[PDB]
Amino acid sequence: QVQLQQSGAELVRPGASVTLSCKASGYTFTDYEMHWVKQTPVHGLEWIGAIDPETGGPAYNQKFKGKAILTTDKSSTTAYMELRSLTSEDSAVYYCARYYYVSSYWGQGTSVTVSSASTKPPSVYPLAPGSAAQTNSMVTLGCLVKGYFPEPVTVTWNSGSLSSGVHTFPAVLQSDLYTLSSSVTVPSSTWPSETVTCNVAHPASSTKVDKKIVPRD
Amino acid sequence: DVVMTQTPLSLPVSLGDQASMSCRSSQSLVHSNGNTYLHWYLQKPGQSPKLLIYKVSKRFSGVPDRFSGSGSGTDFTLKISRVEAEDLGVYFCSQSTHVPYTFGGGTKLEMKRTDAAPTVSIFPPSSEQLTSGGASVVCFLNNFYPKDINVKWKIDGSERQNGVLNSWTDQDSKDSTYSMSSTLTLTKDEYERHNSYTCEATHKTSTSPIVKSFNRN
Amino acid sequence: KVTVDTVCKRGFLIQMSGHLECKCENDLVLVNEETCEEKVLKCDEKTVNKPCGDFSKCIKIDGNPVSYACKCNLGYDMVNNVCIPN
Repeated sequence: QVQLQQSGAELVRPGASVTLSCKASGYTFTDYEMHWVKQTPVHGLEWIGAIDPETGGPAYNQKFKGKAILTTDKSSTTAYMELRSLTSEDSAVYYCARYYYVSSYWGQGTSVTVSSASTKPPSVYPLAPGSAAQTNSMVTLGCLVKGYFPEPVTVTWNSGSLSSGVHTFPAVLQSDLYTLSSSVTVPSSTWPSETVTCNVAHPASSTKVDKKIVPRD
Repeated sequence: DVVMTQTPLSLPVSLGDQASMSCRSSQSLVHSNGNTYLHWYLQKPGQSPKLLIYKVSKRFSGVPDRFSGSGSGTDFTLKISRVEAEDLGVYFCSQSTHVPYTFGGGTKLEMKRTDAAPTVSIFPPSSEQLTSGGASVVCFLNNFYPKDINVKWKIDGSERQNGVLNSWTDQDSKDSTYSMSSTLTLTKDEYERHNSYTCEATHKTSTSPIVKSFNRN
Repeated sequence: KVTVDTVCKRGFLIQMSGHLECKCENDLVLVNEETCEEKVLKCDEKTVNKPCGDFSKCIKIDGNPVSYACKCNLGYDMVNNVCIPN
C-alpha cells in the first residue's frame, strides 16, 4: 500500500540546520508532487512548498524561502527538507504529503524541537496541601517535574496502582527546558494514612525518582 | 494569500447528533480548469491529518458515508450525518487552487456534557525547591466543563503575569471534562517578601472568580 | 494491451467485464489505457489538450470565432457525452 515514512524526532541547537526525510513507497514516486507542511499550535497548518520528483524543481511559500530547501532522490524514492539556521519559531511538527490536485496521503510527521540544552535530569518536587482535609472529602496531591530535557519524562503514582483521578499535564518548553506537572485525587481516608508516591522517569538521562507526598507541618 | 476561515472553533456534540461546519475563503476557489480544489481533513491527536472529502464533495476512498461536503465559490460546508466516537478530532479545510496553498484554523469536534465547576487546588513551594533558591506555586484546575477558563495569579493582591507556565489536558475520555495546570515561579527571595498567594479561576460555573489562597503567615 | 505487468499511472488494475483494465484513483480520467489524469470541466484556451473525460481531450477548432470542444480519441464515439469504443 501507499506509505510515507518520515524520519524520527529532531533536537536542534539554535542556529544549526537539520534535514528531514520522507521515504515514499507503494506508488510511482515521480507521478506525484511532494508537499511539506508545518504545524504549530499558534500558527496552525502552513504549506511550506512543493517539489516535482521527476525534475527536482521546487516551489516555495514565500514565508519559507531561505528557511527550507526541498530536494528529491529518485533512486531511493525519498524527499528531503532541510531547515536552515533554526530559531524557536522553527519548533514544530513537519509533515510530507503526496499530492496530485489533493494531498491524499500524509507522512506520520516529524517533531523538531529547537533548544540549546543538553540532556538534563528533572528536579522532582512534591505538591502537598497546606491544610488538612475534612472528613469524607477528596484530597488532591501532585508532583512538579521541572528543568529537564528532552522529552519524554513519564509520571506514575504508586507505580501505576493509582490511575483513576490522575491528571498528567503535557510538558511545556520554556527557556530551553521542559516543565511538567501531574495531579492525583484520592479520598481523605486513603491519604495520608496510606502512602502516595509519584514515580518520575527520564530515560534520556537514565533517571528514576520516587517522591513520597508527606503532609506538611 | 487566500485566507481560509472555519466556524465554529469548537463544535460540542453528543454521539448520534448531526454536525455541520463552515469554511469560507477570501477568494473564489474556482480554478481556471473549472474545478474547485477545496478539501477537508480529519486529524486525531498525535496523528497526521487524513483526507475526508476532496474537491468540495467527493468522498475519499474508505471514508464512512456519514461525511458529506457541499458549497460553491467561497462558502463550503462539511456535514456529519450521525456523529460517532471515532469522529472526534480537528477538522481542517484547505485550498489548492491558489499558490500558496492554505488551510483553515480548524474546527474541533468534541463531546458535549453538562457544566462542571473546576476543582481548584493550590500548593506552595516545597522545601526541596526552596533550598535551591527558586520557588514555584502550583494551581490545578481539574475536571471542568466547558473548556473555556481563565487563570490570574495574585501576590498580596497585585496581579502577576511574569513567571507563569500553563498547560491544558485534552478532553477526558471518561467524563468529558478538561483540566488545567498553572505554575508561578519566583526566586526564594521575592517569594519570602510577600504573604498572600492566590490562584483565581474565571469559568462559566461561577460569576465571581473561584479563588484558592495560601498565606505564608 | 493491459496485462498483469501494466503499471497503471494514478490508477490500478481491476477485472471489469471480461479482462484487465486500469481503473483511476479518486476522480481521475483515462487519457490512455494506462494513464489517469485530472479531468478539466471547461474546454477553452486555458485547458487545450487537457483531459476532459475518459479518452477525451479539449481541442481547439479552427473556424471563424475559434471554438473549443471535448473530442474523443481515435477509436471512440461521444455517445451521450461518454467516449465508447467505435
